[PDB]
Amino acid sequence: SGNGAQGTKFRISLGLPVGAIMNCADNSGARNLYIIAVKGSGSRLNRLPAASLGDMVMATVKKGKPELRKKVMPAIVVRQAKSWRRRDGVFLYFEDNAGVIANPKGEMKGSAITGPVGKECADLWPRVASNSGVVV
Amino acid sequence: MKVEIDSFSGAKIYPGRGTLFVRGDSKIFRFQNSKSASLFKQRKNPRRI
Amino acid sequence: SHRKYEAPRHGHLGFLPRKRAASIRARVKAFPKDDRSKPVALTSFLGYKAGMTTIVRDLDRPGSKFHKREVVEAVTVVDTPPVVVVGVVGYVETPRGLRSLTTVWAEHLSDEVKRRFYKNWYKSKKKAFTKYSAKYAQDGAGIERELARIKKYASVVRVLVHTQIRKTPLAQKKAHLAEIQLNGGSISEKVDWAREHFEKTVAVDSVFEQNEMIDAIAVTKGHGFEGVTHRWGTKKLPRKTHRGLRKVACIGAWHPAHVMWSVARAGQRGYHSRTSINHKIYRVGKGDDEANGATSFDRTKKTITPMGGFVHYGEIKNDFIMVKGCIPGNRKRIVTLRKSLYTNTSRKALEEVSLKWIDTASKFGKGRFQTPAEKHAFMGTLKKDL
RNA sequence: GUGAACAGCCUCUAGUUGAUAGAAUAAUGUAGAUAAGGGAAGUCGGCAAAAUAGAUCCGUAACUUCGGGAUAAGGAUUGGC
RNA sequence: CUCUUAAGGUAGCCAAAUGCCUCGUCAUCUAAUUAGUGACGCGCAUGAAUGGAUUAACGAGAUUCCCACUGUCCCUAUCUA
RNA sequence: GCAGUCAAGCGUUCAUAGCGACAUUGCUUUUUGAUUCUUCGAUGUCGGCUCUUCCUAUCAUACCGAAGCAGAAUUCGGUAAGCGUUGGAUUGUUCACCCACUAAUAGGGAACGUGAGCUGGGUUUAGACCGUCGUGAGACAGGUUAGUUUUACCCUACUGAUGAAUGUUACCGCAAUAGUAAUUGAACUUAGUACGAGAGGAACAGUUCAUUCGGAUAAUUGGUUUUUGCGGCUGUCUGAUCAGGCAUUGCCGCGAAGCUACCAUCCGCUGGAUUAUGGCUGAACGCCUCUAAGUCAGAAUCCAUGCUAGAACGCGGUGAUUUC
Ligand SMILES: *C(=O)[C@H](Cc1ccccc1)NC(C)=O
Ligand SMILES: [Mg+2]
Ligand SMILES: [Mg+2]
Ligand SMILES: [Mg+2]
Ligand SMILES: [Mg+2]
Ligand SMILES: [Mg+2]
Ligand SMILES: [Mg+2]
Ligand SMILES: [Mg+2]
Ligand SMILES: [Mg+2]
Ligand SMILES: [Mg+2]
Ligand SMILES: [Mg+2]
Ligand SMILES: [Mg+2]
Ligand SMILES: [Mg+2]
Ligand SMILES: [Mg+2]
Ligand SMILES: [Mg+2]
Ligand SMILES: [Mg+2]
Ligand SMILES: [Mg+2]
Ligand SMILES: [Mg+2]
Ligand SMILES: [Mg+2]
Ligand SMILES: [Mg+2]
Ligand SMILES: [Mg+2]
Ligand SMILES: [Mg+2]
Ligand SMILES: [Mg+2]
Ligand SMILES: [Mg+2]
Ligand SMILES: [Mg+2]
Ligand SMILES: [Mg+2]
Ligand SMILES: [Mg+2]
Ligand SMILES: [Mg+2]
Ligand SMILES: [Mg+2]
Ligand SMILES: [Mg+2]
Ligand SMILES: [Mg+2]
Ligand SMILES: [Mg+2]
Ligand SMILES: [Mg+2]
Ligand SMILES: [Mg+2]
Ligand SMILES: [Mg+2]
Ligand SMILES: [Mg+2]
Ligand SMILES: [Mg+2]
Ligand SMILES: [Mg+2]
Ligand SMILES: [Mg+2]
Ligand SMILES: [Mg+2]
Ligand SMILES: [Mg+2]
Ligand SMILES: [Mg+2]
Ligand SMILES: [Mg+2]
Ligand SMILES: [Mg+2]
Ligand SMILES: [Mg+2]
Ligand SMILES: [Mg+2]
Ligand SMILES: [Mg+2]
Ligand SMILES: [Mg+2]
Ligand SMILES: [Mg+2]
Ligand SMILES: [Mg+2]
Ligand SMILES: [Mg+2]
Ligand SMILES: [Mg+2]
Ligand SMILES: [Mg+2]
Ligand SMILES: [Mg+2]
Ligand SMILES: [Mg+2]
Ligand SMILES: [Mg+2]
Ligand SMILES: [Mg+2]
Ligand SMILES: [Mg+2]
Ligand SMILES: [Mg+2]
Ligand SMILES: [Mg+2]
Ligand SMILES: [Mg+2]
Ligand SMILES: [Mg+2]
Ligand SMILES: [Mg+2]
Ligand SMILES: [Mg+2]
Ligand SMILES: [Mg+2]
Ligand SMILES: [Mg+2]
Ligand SMILES: [Mg+2]
Ligand SMILES: [Mg+2]
Ligand SMILES: [Mg+2]
Ligand SMILES: [Mg+2]
Ligand SMILES: [Mg+2]
Ligand SMILES: [Mg+2]
Ligand SMILES: [Mg+2]
Ligand SMILES: [Mg+2]
Ligand SMILES: [Mg+2]
Ligand SMILES: [Mg+2]
Ligand SMILES: [Mg+2]
Ligand SMILES: [Mg+2]
Ligand SMILES: [Mg+2]
Ligand SMILES: [Mg+2]
Ligand SMILES: [Mg+2]
Ligand SMILES: [Mg+2]
Ligand SMILES: [Mg+2]
Ligand SMILES: [Mg+2]
Ligand SMILES: [Mg+2]
Ligand SMILES: [Mg+2]
Ligand SMILES: [Mg+2]
Ligand SMILES: [Mg+2]
Ligand SMILES: [Mg+2]
Ligand SMILES: [Mg+2]
Ligand SMILES: [Mg+2]
Ligand SMILES: [Mg+2]
Ligand SMILES: [Mg+2]
Ligand SMILES: [Mg+2]
Ligand SMILES: [Mg+2]
Ligand SMILES: [Mg+2]
Ligand SMILES: [Mg+2]
Ligand SMILES: [Mg+2]
Ligand SMILES: [Mg+2]
Ligand SMILES: [Mg+2]
Ligand SMILES: [Mg+2]
Ligand SMILES: [Mg+2]
Ligand SMILES: [Mg+2]
Ligand SMILES: [Mg+2]
Ligand SMILES: [Mg+2]
Ligand SMILES: [Mg+2]
Ligand SMILES: [Mg+2]
Ligand SMILES: [Mg+2]
Ligand SMILES: [Mg+2]
Ligand SMILES: [Mg+2]
Ligand SMILES: [Mg+2]
Ligand SMILES: [Mg+2]
Ligand SMILES: [Mg+2]
Ligand SMILES: [Mg+2]
Ligand SMILES: [Mg+2]
Ligand SMILES: [Mg+2]
Ligand SMILES: [Mg+2]
Ligand SMILES: [Mg+2]
Ligand SMILES: [Mg+2]
Ligand SMILES: [Mg+2]
Ligand SMILES: [Mg+2]
Ligand SMILES: [Mg+2]
Ligand SMILES: [Mg+2]
Ligand SMILES: [Mg+2]
Ligand SMILES: [Mg+2]
Ligand SMILES: [Mg+2]
Ligand SMILES: [Mg+2]
Ligand SMILES: [Mg+2]
Ligand SMILES: [Mg+2]
Ligand SMILES: [Mg+2]
Ligand SMILES: [Mg+2]
Ligand SMILES: [Mg+2]
Ligand SMILES: [Mg+2]
Ligand SMILES: [Mg+2]
Repeated sequence: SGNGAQGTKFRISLGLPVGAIMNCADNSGARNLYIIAVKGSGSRLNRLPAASLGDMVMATVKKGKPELRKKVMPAIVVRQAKSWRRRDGVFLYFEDNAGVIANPKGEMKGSAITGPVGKECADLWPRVASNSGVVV
Repeated sequence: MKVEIDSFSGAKIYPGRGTLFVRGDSKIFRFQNSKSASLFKQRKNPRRI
Repeated sequence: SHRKYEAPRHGHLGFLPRKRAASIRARVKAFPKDDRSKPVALTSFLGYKAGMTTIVRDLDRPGSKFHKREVVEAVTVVDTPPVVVVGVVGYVETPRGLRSLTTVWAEHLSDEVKRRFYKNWYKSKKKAFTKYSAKYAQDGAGIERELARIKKYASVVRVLVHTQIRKTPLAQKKAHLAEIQLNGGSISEKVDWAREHFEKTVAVDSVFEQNEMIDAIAVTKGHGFEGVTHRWGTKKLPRKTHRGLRKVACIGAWHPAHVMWSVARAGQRGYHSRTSINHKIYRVGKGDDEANGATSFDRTKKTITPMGGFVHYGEIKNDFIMVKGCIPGNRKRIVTLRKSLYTNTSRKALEEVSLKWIDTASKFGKGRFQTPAEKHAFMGTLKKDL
């Protein structure tokens, strides 16, 4: 998370290290996002900074609009597809990896999200749940 | 305490066990164990098992 | 030259040496503080670990995100037979530590601890405590002489007890003897409280209670002579390394011309007397009570024993402490449950939790049914039972 | 016999059943493997390993000495009666 | 314009395997590149059978990137001889 | 390379908040030289991976002291090595330069730590190419390409393992001593409050979690399959069927038990004595002063609480103690 996130997030299973190519599910024009950094990672030797649902990552657009390529931008993960664990006992995971484009302040760049977003991201970022469809 | 039904077979999923799976068009499936989650990914017909 | 990238050291130096202990019963290194105003009671207890299960309960934590919402936790079921008092041990404070000078036994001991004192019960003449029973044959001048010294000296008093192993489904049939220090006030009434309890059992209805952070002392499950990568957590060597990749590289510098005691070396992993603290008791059940697994939300008649019993253990026909989290030690092993060493107040202690659903599905495979009456109702009739 | 085949695998005719053995299954090895999520971020370097693989049909670029590139690339089908 | 040689590097090509200064300058590839490629060049010491320049096809040759793929790595774990 | 001394000046005014010329005294030796003392009947010489330990000239964290410190931020200094210091593109590189995370991403030593630990990419061979130089053979801190990494079973050290002898044997203990670990951040609230003309913008207490490390553990989830447990399939073999053999565990799906994973879960305690510093009373010095005698509050410090071993020559209690 970092600065600008409302509330804390319980730790779930990390599934997205640096170098992962997720999808981009909105009307911003970007097709995929390439993870180069994770906000709030550890400084331990020989650990790739891994991400999860609701984490704020730095992404680079590889496929999509040419205006969005060759630049660094923040991103918020909305689908993880790694089997994490909630406290009530369910082991749930999405089908693919996905994220949205965002500013360093936390506001959304797009207007809609064409896929499902889990409640660990919809309760941590209020602007994602305002443009999402069905939760979980 | 709420017991959900299995999406593939139809058994009783108890709180604590079971693996949930959500499809890309946001349809929620609830599997009992690593058996029905494996046979779902192989495109098996539950009316033939 | 220095390290190119500095990393935290693998392992914990305060747990060296990692050699094997004395016995499989982990002794108690420290007992809680004696209070002069509290009534006389036990401060530790010995049980047998038997299986684990997953329990749905309500989180009574205001300010969190899952307040008043169901959470699941993994608990352990330690077995609790009735435990009987057979001995009283005193200790006088010396300038070289403590020193036992009088240990008073009981008169008619059971055959469990008599089997403990011999290595060959089938060749022995069973003549233990036969000349000690001549002390109880007189009027009792020599009996009260040993206890009057405990009424005068021996400021701290420990009590020899043992678990009734014949009410336990283990295949050992030999009781474990241990000392329990008593932290009740008026030290003259310590030996006067255990004199009445000779050949009298002690339950856990007064020792432990509901919603209590307790300690746990046991011996780690052994794993034999384990390699250095899995023992210490060392980063593995690459694939191209000659004569070993699952090892540790160079030990140290030239000077000092020795191997240091803090490097990762291969050896024994397991069979370690550990002490895990701050575990919360969720349920203390009775042995004679039907439906020990019955919950006020559930209201059904089912016990805590799973379908087919516990894995490698059997069935619980006695008392049990249902404590939070993983307890050290494996199945079928003696484990000493200890009272807390301090008054814990940290917003996770003193929490009046209440269980909602107690699982009793089979742990031998994939648990699909809780009770066998539920299995007969869902599956229906079969080829058999006709 | 399967198969394009003196490939691999399996049996008949013919020769062997010889290579110190027994009891246990610790570490570390040699050899053969499998791993959720990510996909080289490891490393001097995709080293090693994995993936593609036969046949039939469709389709096949820049360039060129017009011979090639070419099995280019990229898709589909395959069993029993 | 001047000095001087027998003649004074022509057609091409180039930080190329040949460029010390250089990790040259610019553009592209990348979030980031002393690498790769495309150009400029008064080029310590490029150059015409000392063979120059360009080349289809070919290569257990040297190097760079992308797709597919994989414990190589995050991060280790297990089984067998 | 680092730290001083003096104070001409800078700092709107003011030498010493922060700096500081001209001079000058030293320390370190992680630079490069100087020397040739040791080694040429051989110390395996670069770099990285991996691993432990130590030093402080302290980057961050704990507590404080000064400011041209209003708040926020920043700068200087003290006690302090307890603890933390990275993911990457390129380069064989140490070094260097960017991207980016982070509380911060510091400098080092240990035969320029470490090749019977590894890699061998570079250079330090024999093949070959180009440039320059030489008539030539050939040379080149000029460039490029391909080029065997040997042995521990000895002693010690260390990680573990027993074990004779203290009348024998059995059980329950005491504890010398040795090791010792937890670290750090964000959010909610305090609070848009203190402060400020505004812009801007905290802190203690309380609560929810997270970073890294450590010890456990298999309920569940995920992995592993020689349970060759069951089912399915191909080739061939036993006349067919049934049931099987073989294909160095044949292949595929599922798979408990066991092992195992921040790809799983649980847990990580409390007092006392201090340093820096801020004070009390109080002289030296009728006054003044943290001090000279006394004394108070005080750091991630130290010692204990606790935790891990139990001196195999440290110790105590108790049970039994043989008849050809
Ligand atoms: C230069 O120092 C080396 C030394 C050397 C001698 C023998 C074997 C290996 C290295 N010599 C060269 C020519 O490189
Ligand atoms: Mg939360
Ligand atoms: Mg899209
Ligand atoms: Mg590394
Ligand atoms: Mg499984
Ligand atoms: Mg260092
Ligand atoms: Mg590194
Ligand atoms: Mg103690
Ligand atoms: Mg004690
Ligand atoms: Mg006595
Ligand atoms: Mg025996
Ligand atoms: Mg049995
Ligand atoms: Mg074993
Ligand atoms: Mg093993
Ligand atoms: Mg572990
Ligand atoms: Mg090798
Ligand atoms: Mg290692
Ligand atoms: Mg050692
Ligand atoms: Mg089980
Ligand atoms: Mg043949
Ligand atoms: Mg063969
Ligand atoms: Mg032989
Ligand atoms: Mg053998
Ligand atoms: Mg092995
Ligand atoms: Mg994998
Ligand atoms: Mg998964
Ligand atoms: Mg996968
Ligand atoms: Mg991929
Ligand atoms: Mg790389
Ligand atoms: Mg790539
Ligand atoms: Mg190379
Ligand atoms: Mg490299
Ligand atoms: Mg490189
Ligand atoms: Mg190479
Ligand atoms: Mg490649
Ligand atoms: Mg290699
Ligand atoms: Mg290869
Ligand atoms: Mg595979
Ligand atoms: Mg294809
Ligand atoms: Mg081609
Ligand atoms: Mg057909
Ligand atoms: Mg010219
Ligand atoms: Mg000419
Ligand atoms: Mg011409
Ligand atoms: Mg040139
Ligand atoms: Mg070049
Ligand atoms: Mg540069
Ligand atoms: Mg461009
Ligand atoms: Mg590259
Ligand atoms: Mg370049
Ligand atoms: Mg070029
Ligand atoms: Mg020049
Ligand atoms: Mg030439
Ligand atoms: Mg000519
Ligand atoms: Mg080639
Ligand atoms: Mg050839
Ligand atoms: Mg084996
Ligand atoms: Mg220095
Ligand atoms: Mg002035
Ligand atoms: Mg002034
Ligand atoms: Mg001065
Ligand atoms: Mg001076
Ligand atoms: Mg000076
Ligand atoms: Mg000197
Ligand atoms: Mg230096
Ligand atoms: Mg000199
Ligand atoms: Mg010399
Ligand atoms: Mg040498
Ligand atoms: Mg040597
Ligand atoms: Mg040599
Ligand atoms: Mg030698
Ligand atoms: Mg002033
Ligand atoms: Mg100010
Ligand atoms: Mg500010
Ligand atoms: Mg020190
Ligand atoms: Mg240290
Ligand atoms: Mg730290
Ligand atoms: Mg770096
Ligand atoms: Mg690297
Ligand atoms: Mg590199
Ligand atoms: Mg910074
Ligand atoms: Mg040397
Ligand atoms: Mg040196
Ligand atoms: Mg060296
Ligand atoms: Mg060596
Ligand atoms: Mg060597
Ligand atoms: Mg070499
Ligand atoms: Mg080489
Ligand atoms: Mg030589
Ligand atoms: Mg050569
Ligand atoms: Mg040369
Ligand atoms: Mg070059
Ligand atoms: Mg070379
Ligand atoms: Mg070769
Ligand atoms: Mg060896
Ligand atoms: Mg030898
Ligand atoms: Mg040796
Ligand atoms: Mg030894
Ligand atoms: Mg004798
Ligand atoms: Mg606010
Ligand atoms: Mg102002
Ligand atoms: Mg534990
Ligand atoms: Mg599986
Ligand atoms: Mg299998
Ligand atoms: Mg079969
Ligand atoms: Mg099949
Ligand atoms: Mg057949
Ligand atoms: Mg038939
Ligand atoms: Mg045969
Ligand atoms: Mg095989
Ligand atoms: Mg399993
Ligand atoms: Mg195993
Ligand atoms: Mg966890
Ligand atoms: Mg952990
Ligand atoms: Mg915790
Ligand atoms: Mg305590
Ligand atoms: Mg003290
Ligand atoms: Mg005091
Ligand atoms: Mg101070
Ligand atoms: Mg005063
Ligand atoms: Mg005076
Ligand atoms: Mg003072
Ligand atoms: Mg004083
Ligand atoms: Mg004085
Ligand atoms: Mg005072
Ligand atoms: Mg501490
Ligand atoms: Mg202790
Ligand atoms: Mg502790
Ligand atoms: Mg001893
Ligand atoms: Mg001694
Ligand atoms: Mg010894
Ligand atoms: Mg002693
Ligand atoms: Mg004795
Ligand atoms: Mg003794």
